[PDB]
Amino acid sequence: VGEALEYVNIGLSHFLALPLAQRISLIIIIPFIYNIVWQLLYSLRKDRPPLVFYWIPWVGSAVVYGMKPYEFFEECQKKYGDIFSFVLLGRVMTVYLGPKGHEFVFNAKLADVSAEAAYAHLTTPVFGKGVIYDCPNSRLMEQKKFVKGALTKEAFKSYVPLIAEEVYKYFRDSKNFRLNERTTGTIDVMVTQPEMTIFTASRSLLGKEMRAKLDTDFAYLYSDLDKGFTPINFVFPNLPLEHYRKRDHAQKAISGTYMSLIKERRKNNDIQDRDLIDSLMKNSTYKDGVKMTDQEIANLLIGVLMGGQHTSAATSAWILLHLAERPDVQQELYEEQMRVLDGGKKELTYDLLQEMPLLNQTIKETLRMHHPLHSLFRKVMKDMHVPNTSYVIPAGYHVLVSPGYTHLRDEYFPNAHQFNIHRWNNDSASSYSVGEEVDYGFGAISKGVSSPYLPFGGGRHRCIGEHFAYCQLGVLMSIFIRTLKWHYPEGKTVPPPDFTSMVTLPTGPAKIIWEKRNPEQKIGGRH
Ligand SMILES: CC[C@@H]([C@H](C)O)n1ncn(-c2ccc(N3CCN(c4ccc(OC[C@@H]5CO[C@@](Cn6cncn6)(c6ccc(F)cc6F)C5)cc4)CC3)cc2)c1=O
Ligand code: HEM
Ligand SMILES: CCCCCCCCCCCCO[C@@H]1O[C@H](CO)[C@@H](O[C@H]2O[C@H](CO)[C@@H](O)[C@H](O)[C@H]2O)[C@H](O)[C@H]1O
Repeated sequence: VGEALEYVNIGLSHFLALPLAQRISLIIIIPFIYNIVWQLLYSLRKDRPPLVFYWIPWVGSAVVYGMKPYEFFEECQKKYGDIFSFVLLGRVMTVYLGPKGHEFVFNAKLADVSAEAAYAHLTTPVFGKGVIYDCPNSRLMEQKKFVKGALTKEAFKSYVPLIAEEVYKYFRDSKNFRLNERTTGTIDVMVTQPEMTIFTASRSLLGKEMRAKLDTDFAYLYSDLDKGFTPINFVFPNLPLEHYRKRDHAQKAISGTYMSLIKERRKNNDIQDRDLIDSLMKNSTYKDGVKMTDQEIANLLIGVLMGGQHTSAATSAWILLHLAERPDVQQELYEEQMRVLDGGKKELTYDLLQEMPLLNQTIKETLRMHHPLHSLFRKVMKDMHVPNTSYVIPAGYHVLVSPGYTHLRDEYFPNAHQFNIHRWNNDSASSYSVGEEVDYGFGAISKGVSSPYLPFGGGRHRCIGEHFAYCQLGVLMSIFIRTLKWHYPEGKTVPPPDFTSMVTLPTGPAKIIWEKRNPEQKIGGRH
């Protein structure tokens, strides 16, 4: 026995004396073996969801999850049911699929899970300090209340002619169109739609000055910041490379530009109700009396604009891509436009937009088939018991909810991979609570989150951009439809999504051919 412990020490001594070829080998062999041995032992636990088996330690199932997460989820669901875990670049992700998973994650108690712990490294290096996920949840709650204050029906009534003007200016001036000189052409929708999205969102949310900045070489800083918004930040939020230096420079340069305008407005008492900058200047005091700083206001503007940027641009790209092979839908949308707008002799308004159910259904169905965020995360902060099961999700795990997966299940949407706006006949609203409501600090929202359709999430982290997105996408598509027909180049079809980008944007290049419905039509104004 004691003789055995001497040979332990002797063996530790011969271990250290191995050739570095074998020391390195054992430094790879041993973690690999322990990994398999640990999973086998882990698979015995009754109080843990099944864990997806994986060969490479730390890396885990990262590759297949990034490649095709919904296909990854469907196979895991067939072997294990609706709750299962997998490891992901160092973390254990516990997936809860379906409406009860929406309920488990979106309505989790604030003490149990943390969104800022999952997201802060993704967003803080892009947006700046102090806001969104670089702050306590109750600060986020009031930030959402401040922003929502500029997102009112009356705000939407004035945004509509502004967004319309921007769309027409883009048809007139952009290289991709020039409708006054060309009656047909080919565009890449991942080129045109990010540009149309930033032009229209700038003009309406940021205001006339910040929109004017985009006609200068200042627009290059927006490109730099936009490039810093990448899921690489989940792993490498700060690397001493040039990518990160352009991003950081841009955040300072852009937030400096907003602080410049904010300070000029306050210095001149020029604070109105024009844009979200005005609104946050008048309404950014937290409930404990602390005011947001001009730096925090500008970082919140960056965040709101940048999140809205990627979700909205991806969605209008998909709308265009689904309609390019559906000339029947384009025709039906065109007729609705002629009826609602008296043949075009009525100007588009926010209220008339609400009388365009097929247009809004087309947005709604695109968001069904293309949730821009396939996976939403929380870090588990206290152990969580999974109701009706033996499972306990321990602190340090992550929970993963995926309403976009349920969007594509035939159980809840018959023929789920068919694009059919008519599945929403009589139900064209962007969403609506099926019953009771609750207020986390930014307005009463649906208490239950068991709806199989959840493009905007639910609970305390629920989107507040839904009506701005519909207003923006609504004006934009109304004008596209009334102005152009479009179709695919020959043999091309809807592309598959890129599930490794920030949003589930289409795999490019994704080109459509447009044509003027009225070749002789000319867009006025000066260029
Ligand atoms: C390593 C080998 C490699 C090979 C090649 O496979 N590989 N292997 C694996 N993968 C891989 C695997 C998975 C992924 N990602 C999964 C995670 N996704 C993701 C994206 C965004 C997320 O957003 C978090 C918040 C929520 O709200 C937002 C956004 N927002 C809401 N409304 C408007 N904006 C928000 C809110 C408020 C604001 F004010 C602002 C905001 F922005 C931000 C959360 C999750 C990205 C894709 C990527 C790659 C690989 O590439
Ligand atoms: C197609 C358009 C959009 C979709 C599908 C969408 C989706 C979502 C989802 C699913 C969440 C919840 C994330 C989570 O629970 O982890 C969210 C949150 C949020 N979104 Fe959007 N969004 C869209 C557009 C916008 C726009 C246009 C804005 C701003 C103008 C915006 C601002 C926000 C904010 C401020 C939050 C709250 C983040 C939090 O509380 O953690 N979104 N959105
Ligand atoms: C006897 C018949 C007489 C008929 C009288 C008719 C009165 C009509 C009154 C219209 C009310 C709209 O008036 C005003 O609209 C603006 C929108 O630009 C709103 O402004 C709102 O959106 C803007 C733009 O994001 C934000 O900067 C602002 O913080 C927000 O509150 C005002 O909060 C609202 O007060």
